[PDB]
Amino acid sequence: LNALASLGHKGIKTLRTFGRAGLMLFNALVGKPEFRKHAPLLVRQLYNVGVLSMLIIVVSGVFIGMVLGLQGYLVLTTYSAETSLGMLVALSLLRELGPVVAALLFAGRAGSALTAEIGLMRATEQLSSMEMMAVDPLRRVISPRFWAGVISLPLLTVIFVAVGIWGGSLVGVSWKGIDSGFFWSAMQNAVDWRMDLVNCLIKSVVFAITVTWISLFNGYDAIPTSAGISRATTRTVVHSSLAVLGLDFVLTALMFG
Amino acid sequence: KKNEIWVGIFLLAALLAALFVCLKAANTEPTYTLYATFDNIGGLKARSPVSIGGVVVGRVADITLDPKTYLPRVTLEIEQRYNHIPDTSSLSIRTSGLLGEQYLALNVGFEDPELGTAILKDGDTIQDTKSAMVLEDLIGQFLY
Amino acid sequence: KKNEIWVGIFLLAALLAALFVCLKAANTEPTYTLYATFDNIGGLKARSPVSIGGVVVGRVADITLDPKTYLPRVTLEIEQRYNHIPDTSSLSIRTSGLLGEQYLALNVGFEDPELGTAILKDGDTIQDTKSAMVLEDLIGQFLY
Amino acid sequence: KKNEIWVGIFLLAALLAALFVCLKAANTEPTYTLYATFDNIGGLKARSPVSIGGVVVGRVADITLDPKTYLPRVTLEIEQRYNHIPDTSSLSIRTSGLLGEQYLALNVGFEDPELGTAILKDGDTIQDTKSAMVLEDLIGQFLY
Amino acid sequence: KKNEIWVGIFLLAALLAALFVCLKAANTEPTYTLYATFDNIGGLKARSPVSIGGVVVGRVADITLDPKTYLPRVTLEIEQRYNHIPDTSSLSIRTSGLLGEQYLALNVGFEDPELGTAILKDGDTIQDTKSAMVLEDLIGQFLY
Repeated sequence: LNALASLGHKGIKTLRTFGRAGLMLFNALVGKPEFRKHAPLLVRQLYNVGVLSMLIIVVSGVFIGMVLGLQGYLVLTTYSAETSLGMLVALSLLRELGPVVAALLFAGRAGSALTAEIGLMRATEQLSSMEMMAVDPLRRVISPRFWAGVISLPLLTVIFVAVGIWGGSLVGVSWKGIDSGFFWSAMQNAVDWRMDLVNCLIKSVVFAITVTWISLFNGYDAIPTSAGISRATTRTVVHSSLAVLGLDFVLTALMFG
Repeated sequence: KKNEIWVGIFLLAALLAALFVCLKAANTEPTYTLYATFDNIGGLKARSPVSIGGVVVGRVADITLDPKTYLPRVTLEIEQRYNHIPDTSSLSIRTSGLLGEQYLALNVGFEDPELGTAILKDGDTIQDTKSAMVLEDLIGQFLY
Repeated sequence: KKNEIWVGIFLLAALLAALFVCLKAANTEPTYTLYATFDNIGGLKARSPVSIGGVVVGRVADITLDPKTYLPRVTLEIEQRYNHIPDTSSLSIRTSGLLGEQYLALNVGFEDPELGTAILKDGDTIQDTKSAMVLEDLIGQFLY
Repeated sequence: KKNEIWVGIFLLAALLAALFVCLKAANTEPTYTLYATFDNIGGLKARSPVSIGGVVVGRVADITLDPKTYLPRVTLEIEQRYNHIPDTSSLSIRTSGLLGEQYLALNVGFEDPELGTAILKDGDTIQDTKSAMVLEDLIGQFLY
Repeated sequence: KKNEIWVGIFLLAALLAALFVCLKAANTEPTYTLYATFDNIGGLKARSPVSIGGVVVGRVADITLDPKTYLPRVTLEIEQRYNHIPDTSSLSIRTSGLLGEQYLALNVGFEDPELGTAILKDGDTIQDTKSAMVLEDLIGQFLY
């Protein structure tokens, strides 16, 4: 068929980008494990992706806990169980929304703006002139950014769950008349460490490997004109947002199957 | 470029290979069926726990009444390594609460008679029923 | 092209193969209806268990009051292979405990009369005289 | 030198948040096991209260039938500092109500024989069963 | 022309999805009112099943006390087609279990007097009540 040949171009094309994503990343993390240069080089990158992404997490983290403490308060009162609020928002945050929402906003702020800095750096040929400097940029400019992600997002989640659960302890305890000593008490024997507390990290640290890789790859093969780069930014947000939910449904099957 | 497709394939193969063993454990045992004639199984649904003294030993499904004598004939699911059960066996339905599951908690014992020991495996029938978990019978009786 | 059209045929085949197998592991019976005159069905919902001796055989797929006499007219769903049932029957509403779902466990005996057997199939408005529980009549009974 | 400051706050703010969530969610002991063969275990799941006289001192981390003799072989979790419990022991299943957990409330005496005091520790199979409650049939027969 | 079609797919697919949430996921009858002065409504919330012989015929759309005589006046919700109700009636609140839901189970008959048949529709007041159903009688009649 005449139209089935237009798919024959795509089925080869869309798989070669997966070949480029492995081949770029494999060259990024092999050989010369130098630490004298990278240790001040990396800590400037954590100011880029960690500190600037910190404020949006906490100011949104108080709004999720205040909503779940408000909306959850109606569902417990219709089933007449006040004490369950402490084992509800602790339950819901630490296993469902903690890894999923924080990774969404991280794909929002740090996921997109990282891709902008990469493609712009090829657009003004700062990349193509660094090869004339005979320094391989994939270990030089990519791997300081790639480790800056996967170290950051676990520390972006544990700040999210904590300030999330503190705001949940406001509206139920203080405003909606519940004793303070009763609220933490049901929460004390609520959750264990082995299949809940470290399990929050396992969902979060496997998200950081994907989002940082899917962001920094789109900066590496984007069209260097000013049209193609902003196309690549809005291709990064939509592709990470499927991959966070394409993984979470798998990663909620193993832990609770 | 004749190498990108190869590392594209190896990435996607190891993507699905990690995926398939992931979905595997997140999802069984060859048993033998045992027939049982009852009187009432109201509330005992399919996949109900067969239990011996409190610990589960099988699954109660079958779901089907024999349409010539109208005794509820139920084939159980008792595992093949259960080979030394004597014939002294009672079949009882219990609920574990007021409304839990109404599961089957059958009784067995080692009352070996003076005629050898008959075995119960692979398609036999225990003609020992329980016949009641209706309260309206006996709360209807004493209250009149 | 040769390789391009081969790849387009390859991915199109596996898309229709996984779609058919997904319909396999992710999914009924032609029946006859019988009317009824149940005195009290407060607590009995739609698709409630219709049981003979506790063995669930049908569904209460109706839930409607006849707007002329206010003796409730309920259509049942009885399987077509149930062809040898006499008219001698009592229809009772049981609860499988205290708070279950108030299911229907009816009774059928083999009391064949001396006029021939009358059959129960295809629109027989069977007449029951259950007059189901309120329990507060029996409350005053032990409160003499 | 501005950037080196903020990261140091951030890892501290990561650490302040980590200690708070760990202490709130996470608020153990080496033991020995003690085998026990019973006649009725119905209603008792795992991690049920193992108690002497009424106060829980142990856990049932076993739940499994010995699949050669059909005696319910149960191992408990008695704390390792318990080295002066003699052989005079009677294992009894209590409920603390009509439905608490149907837990274990065993009894132990200090009655010394004339043949030395044999100890019960580190894998002993204690033999004084309860032949525990037949509670449904107990309510059924008394109600008649 | 490719975009004018795909918008029509987008607008139509939102329309089938709009029915799917209101027809399948969430789903009534104009009635007439009937006054009823009671003496005890403790436990009977609105929309409780107003029933004839146990079979529901109405719901409670009135929990209010008239602030001049201190007899709880409820206005019932009985459907428009109910046109042959004689005035012979008794009104009593029942429970459907030990603690089911505290529903109204009113009594009625066909007991025609020789002074006509007074109808019960479009806002009549029935002069009957059952202020006995409390949780204080059984603790005063089992022991005194």
